[PDB]
Amino acid sequence: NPKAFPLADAALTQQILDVVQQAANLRQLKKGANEATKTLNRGISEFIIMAADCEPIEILLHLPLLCEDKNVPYVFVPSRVALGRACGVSRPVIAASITTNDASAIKTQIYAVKDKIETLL
Amino acid sequence: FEDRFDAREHKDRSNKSRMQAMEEYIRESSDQPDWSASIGADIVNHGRGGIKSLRDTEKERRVTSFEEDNFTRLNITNKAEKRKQKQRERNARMNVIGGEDFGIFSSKRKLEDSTSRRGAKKTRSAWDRAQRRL
Amino acid sequence: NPADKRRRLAKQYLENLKSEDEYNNFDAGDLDKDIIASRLKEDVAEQQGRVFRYFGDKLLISEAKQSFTRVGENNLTCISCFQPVRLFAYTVSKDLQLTKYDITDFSKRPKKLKYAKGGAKYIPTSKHEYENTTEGHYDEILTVAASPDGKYVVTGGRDRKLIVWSTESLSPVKVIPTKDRRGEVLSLAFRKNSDQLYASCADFKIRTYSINQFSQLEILYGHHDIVEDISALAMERCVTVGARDRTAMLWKIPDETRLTFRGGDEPQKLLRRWMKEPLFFCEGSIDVVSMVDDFHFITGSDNGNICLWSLAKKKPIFTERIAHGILPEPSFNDISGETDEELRKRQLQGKKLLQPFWITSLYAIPYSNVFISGSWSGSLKVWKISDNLRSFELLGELSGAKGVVTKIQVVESGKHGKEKFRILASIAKEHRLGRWIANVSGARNGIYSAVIDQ
Amino acid sequence: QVLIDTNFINFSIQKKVDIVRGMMDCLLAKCNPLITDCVMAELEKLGPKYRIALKLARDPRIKRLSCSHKGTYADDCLVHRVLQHKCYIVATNDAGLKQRIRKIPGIPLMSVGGHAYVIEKLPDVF
Amino acid sequence: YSTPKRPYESSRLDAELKLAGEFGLKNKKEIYRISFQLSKIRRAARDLLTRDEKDPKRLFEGNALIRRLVRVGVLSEDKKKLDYVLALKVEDFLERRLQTQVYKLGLAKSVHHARVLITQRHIAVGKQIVNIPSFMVRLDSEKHIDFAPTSPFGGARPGRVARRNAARKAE
Amino acid sequence: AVTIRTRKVISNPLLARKQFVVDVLHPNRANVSKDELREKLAEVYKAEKDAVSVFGFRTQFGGGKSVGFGLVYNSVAEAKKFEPTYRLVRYGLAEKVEKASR
Amino acid sequence: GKRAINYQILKNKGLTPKRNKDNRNSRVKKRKKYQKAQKKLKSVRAVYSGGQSGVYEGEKTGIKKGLTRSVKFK
RNA sequence: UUGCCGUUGCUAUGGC
Ligand SMILES: [Zn+2]
Repeated sequence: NPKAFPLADAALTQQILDVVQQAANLRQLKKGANEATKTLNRGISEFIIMAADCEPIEILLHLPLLCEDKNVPYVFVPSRVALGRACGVSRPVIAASITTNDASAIKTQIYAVKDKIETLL
Repeated sequence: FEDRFDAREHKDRSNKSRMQAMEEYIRESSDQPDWSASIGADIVNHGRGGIKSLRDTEKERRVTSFEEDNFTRLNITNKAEKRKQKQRERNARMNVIGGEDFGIFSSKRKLEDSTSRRGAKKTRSAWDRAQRRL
Repeated sequence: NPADKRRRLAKQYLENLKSEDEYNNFDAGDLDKDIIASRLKEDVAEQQGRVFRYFGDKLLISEAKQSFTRVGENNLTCISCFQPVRLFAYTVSKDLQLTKYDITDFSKRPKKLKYAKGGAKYIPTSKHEYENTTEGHYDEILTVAASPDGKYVVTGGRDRKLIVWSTESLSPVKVIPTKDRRGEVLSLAFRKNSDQLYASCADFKIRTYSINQFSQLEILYGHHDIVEDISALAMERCVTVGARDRTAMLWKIPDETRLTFRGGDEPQKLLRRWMKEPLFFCEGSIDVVSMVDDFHFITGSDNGNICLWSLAKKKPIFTERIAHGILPEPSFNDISGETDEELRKRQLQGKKLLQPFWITSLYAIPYSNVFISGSWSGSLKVWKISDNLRSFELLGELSGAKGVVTKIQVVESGKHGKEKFRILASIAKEHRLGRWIANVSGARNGIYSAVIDQ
Repeated sequence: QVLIDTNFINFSIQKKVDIVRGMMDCLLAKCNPLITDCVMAELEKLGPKYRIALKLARDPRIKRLSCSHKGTYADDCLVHRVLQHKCYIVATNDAGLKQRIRKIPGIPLMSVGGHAYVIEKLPDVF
Repeated sequence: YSTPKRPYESSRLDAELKLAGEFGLKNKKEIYRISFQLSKIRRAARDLLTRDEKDPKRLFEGNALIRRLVRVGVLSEDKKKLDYVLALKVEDFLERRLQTQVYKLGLAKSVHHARVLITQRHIAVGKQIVNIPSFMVRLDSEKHIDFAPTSPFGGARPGRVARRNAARKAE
Repeated sequence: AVTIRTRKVISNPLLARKQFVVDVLHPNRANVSKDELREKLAEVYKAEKDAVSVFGFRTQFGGGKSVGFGLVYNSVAEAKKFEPTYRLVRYGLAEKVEKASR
Repeated sequence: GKRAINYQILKNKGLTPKRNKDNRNSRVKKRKKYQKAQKKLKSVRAVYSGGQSGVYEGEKTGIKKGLTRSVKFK
């Protein structure tokens, strides 16, 4: 067991990154570590994606404890660069969060990814 | 007795057996692409009609090919249009949901009777089926 | 066996549809249409041109004259060139400057001629999407394209404009906005020997223009992510690739129809294929194209794939999995923050977070036997496609280009059996769309020219 | 998921309707039929005249619940476990049980009528 | 379309109340039309289940039905089984119409703002301006629903109210 | 600014003619503007403006494109010979009215 | 000199009751009887409104220590 | 050979 433990393999990683890109287009993604912990303590979050290769790792390992407290799925993508590119911004991000919405046109996709990463976790 | 020239037996029919489930499976397992339109270009009356079905866009492509090929507009011929356009658009808004026709699932027509279960290669001998395999 | 029964019943079905080689084999409608074919005109643009320049193994590779002319522009982004039937080149940067070069002095480095630098002065005084008719670029010029006849260069970027500049003076003759808020252009390609431009805009849109008439022909829709690259030849076909939908489409632009080609490599079946006796996996995002001829093209992916596709097969014909290597893993003094090397090594998880270089530039020489791939591995790769057109293979490398390769294209010289080319490649230290790129390992913002011979 | 009782089974066999296939072409959905232990106790107590009904209720396609109470009053058990949870269709032909079930709200009621099953308080049947 | 069996029971009235209010429908005929053709769809899929495995009808019409249901978009890509066609229902069908989709994509503030945008022609999927609200967008036309370029909520010239107010304030 | 595209250009020596299909492109314009289209056609081809002609115009839904049928002649006299009289009334010079009785 | 007809002879809506502006549109009526219905639903059930908005202020309406609104079994 | 700056060559490199 490493610190960044529940890492996803390549198929789950690309499923995660595709729904991250679609939520970023639909304004349902809060990107960055402290925005992610803000939306996590506010409770509007469906799952959090941490990238398992940033330059420290505890910098985002603070978030699994918060997700565990509030029972939110969390998953580790192995590329901060690809995560930022999926988020649609011109920088690497290390953590992102899918906020809850019921007037959301990708709710089935988000729920399927939640089920996959929760059976992983 | 004697022969008699039969265009109904050397005419290309190919439509008694053209079933949409078999054709859809062939389009799935075709391994060559399918010439689909740029996505807005195939809806018809700002959405007052359907999208258009695959048979309707095939027929439209045939009509525009014949159109450009011999320089003639087709017409508003009354008997054929009062049959075909009105009956076609009413069964289109009946059975075509979102560019896909679901009319076939509501229709009794046996697949394997006409379109499968070969009649010429019926292999009514043990030896003929043995040679057809090997 | 249900799929066996499906294949069997489909075979019987096709046999029955045939039911409903002799000495005489002539068909009346086919020969009548062939009489009309003998009657018609314009066997010029619509050549279904196959690969007629078979010269991959012929020319030299290993001793190219490689000059990396460094320029003082932050993050060069595109390269456009020109040959008539003196040669000029064009570069453009993230510093909002277009720069004209002369390149025809073949044995030496290119020569700067003229700047054209937009800036904050060109921000429109409206913030209104159809009075975007200013005369310069105020944000992030992403692509240039020279005319095949050479009257104009046409460029555009994230300011959702197409500015067409004259060649002889680098002056903006005409401005055409893309009339909506997300309408950033990402790739431009003229169809060859023409005046028709194909721009690929991030609205999932492809705009087409006639430049010498200052008119837009046709807008054509249908990708699912941003159309990251475009490619065209002398035919009125076009080939675009959207980024994350992992499909490449090719467009009959007069018919406004397309052929889609999805990817579809899975590490489950691929690791089973290796398990019959290994760090290779699925696909991120198809990124770059170049139409090699009018029946084949090649795609550069996000997991370092280079794939070769035909016009008659949905799934790709040939793959090449790792094309520029896998990236150097982040150091133990920059992963963890513990004290001991054992825990800082445990924070690498072995091989699980090694990511491959992604091919960010691909150029097929038109109708030829050889294409060039580039990323930030430092070394361009040159590949030739086999003469049966079902595979390609690495010839050699061009290792004098430190940085990301934001653009590759070649410039021809020499006659039908003796040839020499200069491969231009725009080199930056940052990807041409966003930043995202750490470990800038000795990169410089320059133009890597190579002179290859024979 | 549909809770069966004894007169629904008797009327099914008297009208020659299969249980799971009658349920499927009534609702046009996939059904899970449930025999509570009190309905099974009632069918067993019906005697050796109803052997056909008992060994058609003994069917692996018909799943079965485990009621935890004294006595075998299936109407009380069905009413209690349906007004507790509201995730059940009640298939019945008793007039009294039909009136109880259609007086408690949100509970669809299925019944043998004619030569196939009918459903009433389920508002999405077509 | 066709009317239901018992059209006036209170569960059906509260059902239609929730459906018309949650999807901005004008009357009962929207629900009844889309439910009539859904009834045909899953009445067919019931017969495709009542025949057996390796039946030609079941194999070919089953994968045909689930593939064109996936391409309409009411069925996701991974559930390629034929019992999910039975689990399908009416709001899975009228979440696919253009009014619902315009509101979910966020070009409008409610389903009623979406209905008036569609009927005032500010919405175009792909190339063509769609102008009826019950359109049943597909899984490929899901991402090209945007504002029409002929409309002031796109980038076009502003309408008559805005330009008349600008002219009168210029006077 | 209108835009012009010729396709499938064949030659008819029996009718001394060159014929083709005409994709006419008018983004944010109404329609083909047929006399201006004959001008644009007569200048993209050679001069013969009273020998170029178009007849079959169909605009697709939402505007922009329209497909017409273009036929261009050499020799305006033989164009007057070969074209029909109603199209000559529409475009060129001929005008003979029918006798209105019964 | 043209004695034009007027609206009550033209449209002939003889002696109607006062009717509703919300009844003049079939869509707005169901918009406003669904808003009424989902305001009545807050009375019968307790509706999940979306969780804790800001700081937890308190119950804002009272706490009953005698009432138990839970479904007992059998 | 450039935005600066260093080695420079009497041309190539490397730090922002
Ligand atoms: Zn019981």
